[PDB]
Amino acid sequence: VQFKLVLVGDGGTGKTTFVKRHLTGEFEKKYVATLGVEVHPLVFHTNRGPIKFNVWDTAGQEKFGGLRDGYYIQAQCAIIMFDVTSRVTYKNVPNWHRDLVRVCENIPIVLCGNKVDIKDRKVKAKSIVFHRKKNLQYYDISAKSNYNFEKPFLWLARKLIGDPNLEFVAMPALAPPEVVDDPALAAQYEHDLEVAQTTALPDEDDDL
Amino acid sequence: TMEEDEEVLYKVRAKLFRFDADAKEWKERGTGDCKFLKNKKTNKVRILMRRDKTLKICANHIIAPEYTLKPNVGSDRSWVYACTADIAEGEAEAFTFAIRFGSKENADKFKEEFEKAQEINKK
Amino acid sequence: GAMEGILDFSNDLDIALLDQVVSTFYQGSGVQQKQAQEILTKFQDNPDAWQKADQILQFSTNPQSKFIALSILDKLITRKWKLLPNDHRIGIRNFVVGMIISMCQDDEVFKTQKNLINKSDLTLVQILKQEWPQNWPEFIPELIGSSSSSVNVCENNMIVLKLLSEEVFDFSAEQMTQAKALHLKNSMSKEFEQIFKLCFQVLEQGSSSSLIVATLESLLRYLHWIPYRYIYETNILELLSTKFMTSPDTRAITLKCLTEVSNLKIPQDNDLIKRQTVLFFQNTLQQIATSVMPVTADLKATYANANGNDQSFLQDLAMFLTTYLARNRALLESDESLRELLLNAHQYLIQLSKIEERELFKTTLDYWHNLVADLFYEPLKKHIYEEICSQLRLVIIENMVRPEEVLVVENDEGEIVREFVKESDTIQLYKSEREVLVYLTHLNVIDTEEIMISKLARQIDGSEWSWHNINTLSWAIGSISGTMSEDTEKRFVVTVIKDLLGLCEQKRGKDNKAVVASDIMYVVGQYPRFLKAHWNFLRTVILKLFEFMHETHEGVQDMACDTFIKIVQKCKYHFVIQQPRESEPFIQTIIRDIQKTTADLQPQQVHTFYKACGIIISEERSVAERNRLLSDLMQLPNMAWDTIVEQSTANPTLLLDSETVKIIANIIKTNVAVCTSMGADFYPQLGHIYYNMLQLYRAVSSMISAQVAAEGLIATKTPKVRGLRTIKKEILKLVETYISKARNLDDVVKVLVEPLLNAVLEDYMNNVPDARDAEVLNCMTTVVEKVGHMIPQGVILILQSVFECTLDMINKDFTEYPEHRVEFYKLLKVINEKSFAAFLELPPAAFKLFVDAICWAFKHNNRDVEVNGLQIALDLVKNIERMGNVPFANEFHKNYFFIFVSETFFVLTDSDHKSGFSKQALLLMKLISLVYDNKISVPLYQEAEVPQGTSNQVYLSQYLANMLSNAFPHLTSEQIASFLSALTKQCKDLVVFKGTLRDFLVQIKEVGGDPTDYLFA
Ligand SMILES: Nc1nc2c(ncn2[C@@H]2O[C@H](COP(=O)(O)OP(=O)(O)OP(=O)(O)O)[C@@H](O)[C@H]2O)c(=O)[nH]1
Ligand SMILES: [Cl-]
Ligand SMILES: [Cl-]
Ligand SMILES: [Cl-]
Ligand SMILES: [Cl-]
Ligand SMILES: [Cl-]
Ligand SMILES: [Cl-]
Ligand SMILES: [Mg+2]
Ligand SMILES: [Mg+2]
Repeated sequence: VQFKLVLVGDGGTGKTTFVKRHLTGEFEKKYVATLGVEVHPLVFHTNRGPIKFNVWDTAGQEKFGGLRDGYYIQAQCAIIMFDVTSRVTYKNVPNWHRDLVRVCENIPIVLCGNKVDIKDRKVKAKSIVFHRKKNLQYYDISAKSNYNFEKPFLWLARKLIGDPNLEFVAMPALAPPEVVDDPALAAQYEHDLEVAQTTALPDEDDDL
Repeated sequence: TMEEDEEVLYKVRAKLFRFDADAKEWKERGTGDCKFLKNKKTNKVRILMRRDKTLKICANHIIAPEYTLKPNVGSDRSWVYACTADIAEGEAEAFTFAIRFGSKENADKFKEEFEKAQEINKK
Repeated sequence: GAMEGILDFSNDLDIALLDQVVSTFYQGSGVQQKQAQEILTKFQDNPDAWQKADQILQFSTNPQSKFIALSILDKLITRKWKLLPNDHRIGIRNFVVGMIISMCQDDEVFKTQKNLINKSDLTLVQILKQEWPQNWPEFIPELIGSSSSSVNVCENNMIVLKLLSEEVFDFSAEQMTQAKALHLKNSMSKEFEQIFKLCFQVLEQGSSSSLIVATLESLLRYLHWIPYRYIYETNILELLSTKFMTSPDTRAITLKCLTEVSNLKIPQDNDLIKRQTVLFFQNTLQQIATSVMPVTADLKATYANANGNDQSFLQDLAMFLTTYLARNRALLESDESLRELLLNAHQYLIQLSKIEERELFKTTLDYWHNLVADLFYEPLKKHIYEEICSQLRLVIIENMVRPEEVLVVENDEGEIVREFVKESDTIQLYKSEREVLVYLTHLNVIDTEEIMISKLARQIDGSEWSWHNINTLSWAIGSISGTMSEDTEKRFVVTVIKDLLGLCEQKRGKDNKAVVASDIMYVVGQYPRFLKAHWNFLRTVILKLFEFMHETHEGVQDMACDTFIKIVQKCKYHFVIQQPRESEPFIQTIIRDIQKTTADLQPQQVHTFYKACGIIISEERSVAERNRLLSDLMQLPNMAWDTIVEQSTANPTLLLDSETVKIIANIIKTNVAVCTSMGADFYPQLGHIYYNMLQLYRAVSSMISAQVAAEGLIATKTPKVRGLRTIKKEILKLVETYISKARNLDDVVKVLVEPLLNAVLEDYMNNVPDARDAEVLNCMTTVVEKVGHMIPQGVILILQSVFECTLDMINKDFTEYPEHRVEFYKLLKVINEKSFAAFLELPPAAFKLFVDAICWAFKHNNRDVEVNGLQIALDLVKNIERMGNVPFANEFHKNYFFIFVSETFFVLTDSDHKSGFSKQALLLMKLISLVYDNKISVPLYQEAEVPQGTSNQVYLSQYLANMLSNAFPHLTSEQIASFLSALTKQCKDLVVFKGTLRDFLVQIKEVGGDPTDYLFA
């Protein structure tokens, strides 16, 4: 049970960060521009079984755009991303939407305003109305604070499966191995752990 | 959930990191409830941690007696330790984890519970 | 591997191999998919790949391969079309047109290859943008007639025309020059008579075809721009509002067309167009009631079930109703035969407003705001809508969302907890709901109170009790503050307070107590006028807040402190005076038991409490009693401070106690908090600590340096050093806070500034980069802003201590030291504004670094740096101009004028700094106008370069033409000359100047741009 999802939007808006948060849990602080597209499988467990999104994380910079709308072929859903701290990224949302729906005429689409954790917000809530006439779902999100970070996939899953009562459920948790190697017998243990201890954890001012 | 046969010995909110030695940096693996779960049939105690909202497992391993909690140079509310068999993402893997808590008191409670669970597992 | 062979253009393209590469990319996975992706991208990017498109289109068996071939042509067409000889352009045009016709005439391909045909249609439209109509005058006549020979071709032509209209009217503003956009709009306008003719005929002779839908899709685009007479003087409105609403497969697009019609601003003197605007609405609503659902339908349940297209339909219905009614409801308000239609339409909106969907609710809420604002002002209208407004009161009161002040929330496991994050989206939704409910309250204050008062009774008597119900009710009650008479408000608020208090006495458990406590706090904090006039209630409220500060729930404690602040910002006077029936002013009672009250609060909540007392205390304007109140308030931190300083200097090694460092930070934080609310009045308390505080700053600074030297840079990550640096940051923050609000600037300069700079500047300059606090730059910014004009030597010292060393931290990349970056350019901004003489006293090598630092700021994508960098450049140019014809200014222009012009052009044209376009254009306009206003007194050129006596005007145009010719070699000389001629003529006219720049940015993206485009204005 798998669905192709294309993710589009201006460069630097947070598309790859958002995907990596969902894939691995990490928060990537650096901006490494995507070159063309990167495809990542992404599985969610629901009360209706597992759902798999094949996430086509496309490039937002024009000089890295690769195949451009060629990536959209046979997409079954999409996320359009912009950055609420950068008004030009919202002004370009109609352009990304135009290219997308010319290729995918009848798919569910989420519009996402990212970086709502930043205090100096430039694209205010009341400005954001593009989704109304285009029948897109909209969410304020933050890949950094994870505010609403699950909502785009939960909404898409409800639309693709055709069940508005679909929910994410706790994945099964098998009993883990009981016989394990002593790591302290592994020789490189002393060097490997010292490096870990003397590399500071990031964001020590955060609440967790 | 595969947790119905277990007793929650201890629960605490936490953020889990794994060390990426290629990049020599810590990377977040999940934030949520860290639970010590004692299987009522075998009396074995595991750490099980799920992410908020997605409920996805970011830690699943036995609290082995061989493991040792060590401090991190930057934090008075964290522990790092080597784990040799975590199955959060499928087949058993080794990681250097770091786990951070809301306060130094929580971190000290976690260490005392971690070691209590190690004693339980030695039986 | 084999896939790479398609990249070898010295061999014939293996078409079967291309199709496998494409298949691997689209249908494969993992490493093979990723390798195929790189190969396809390189193939697509080969500048000769378009020569293969004909061959791929004829021989490939993979529709995706043909899509990609068309992408390759699309790049050619939109970009280098004009270099091709005419035979090649005619040829490409012919086989694109021929492929489209061929695909449409094969019924199976027309049905199964929509993606590929749509892509071909778009490709043809790109050709039209290059060629039509000047080199293709017969296209529209050829299109129209080819439509009669085939149903499929006719339908597809509706797609071509839809895309053409989109490209010329909806998406031209960014993608074409002003002149080419106008050319193509006039061309489509000239030919639209024939186009509408074809469109209308198709619509008359059909019901539910794919051809009907496609034709209506094209009409939706036309309605953006076409003359009104095509809508109101044909039969098309009757067709849209009746026939095409009946069938579900034309209903969605027709509703969208009718929404576009509904927004045109009609000629409002014409009684017949008005009758037609009424009629198409009557028809549409009649179709909805009989074919879709009656007005009584539960749209909330319908939307939640989410059958078929029900959600999109209900979204489109809300948009139609709100659009039409916001524009035209007055047409329905006076004729009594139209009353039922007006009210049924609004009843549909009432039902739509019950749907559980935030974005749809906001859409209807926007309309309700439009309606009730009009009923509030417009005579004799509100009675029409009494029943609609009464229903709406219920909907909004029952669906209030959580205001910003309410800090307790219900999590996913059902527990009442402090909120993890602020929610800007719901905070805004609350404010929108309050705006509407405020208006609704004014429209019928009795109905509003009755609804709220009876809802409250069913919370007390338990019959409707729940967290959601007491919450939405309390939030609604708070939101209408200011709508009632003080006498009705008195009875209303007295009733609500006493009832809510009784609620709190009754409910057992932490969770119900925290819920009802947050609701009490929201309500009382929203009604300061009532509390002002009723001391007995204000006192109980404040004392009740102090009770909440002892609760175990941190959300309740936090909210009590914020509510305290909120009440006292408005009611402070009734704490500073002595009340009749009270032994002493309440401020003095609060100060006395401050240890008792705050005993269970965390430090940052204690600091908020002190800031609140600082608000009360600054209400007292007799200087003597205020300084005594200040002294009284600061007793516990001053006592802790006095102890700390006698021990800290008796053995400098008592500061390694991490608990002592925490106590010190909280003492300073208490001082910051009090100083924040008291401002200039804080000066006596700052005087009590100032010299010992700066000595502590020094002692802490030495420990930090010693720790780094002994342990390495990693020491800056330790809890110990971070705690020590928090003392330094909080000390800088206190001084910045005071100086920002100070009124006696002589005391600032004569008492504060000199010890400050001695304590901080050298420490900053002589620490290693990772130990430097960006807060130093922030504090210095406030010093320069407030008293920079009184300390010119201090400003020079500030520059020398921070300029070069901070620049060196931030000029290897755009990412390191983000706080220093931002504070650095804020400081340079204020110095350049207020103390520009300090830059004149830089040695020329350091002034050169200043220019480098400014242009470096241009190149940032971070807005705080970029905006300040462009402002500095503007201010510097103005500073230099104000000096007049003197050696420093003449040398500035010879050394730096063309650096600023070319660096500004570079960020304008490189497509990576579009956020700063307006300020860049402003800066460039200022630089060019300097030369055309002859404000630069010396030649900008060298002796020999040009004939002596040559104007700077002539030389500027020649420098810029050469610069642009080498940076954009694909422009012709005439394009560059016309652009510069326009740009220089327009340098007093910003909006026109900016348009000429945008036209240039279009032309550099293609070959063959018309130089006469720059004559548009
Ligand atoms: N503050 C904040 N920063 C974010 C957030 N999401 C992403 N970022 C940062 O913004 C940048 C986003 O980078 P990417 O995710 O690579 O951007 P992208 O949209 O994938 O860009 P392209 O791949 O070029 O299209 C990174 O530096 C992130 O760390 C957020 O929610 N809040
Ligand atoms: Cl906002
Ligand atoms: Cl295709
Ligand atoms: Cl006409
Ligand atoms: Cl007052
Ligand atoms: Cl430079
Ligand atoms: Cl020329
Ligand atoms: Mg990316
Ligand atoms: Mg086992």
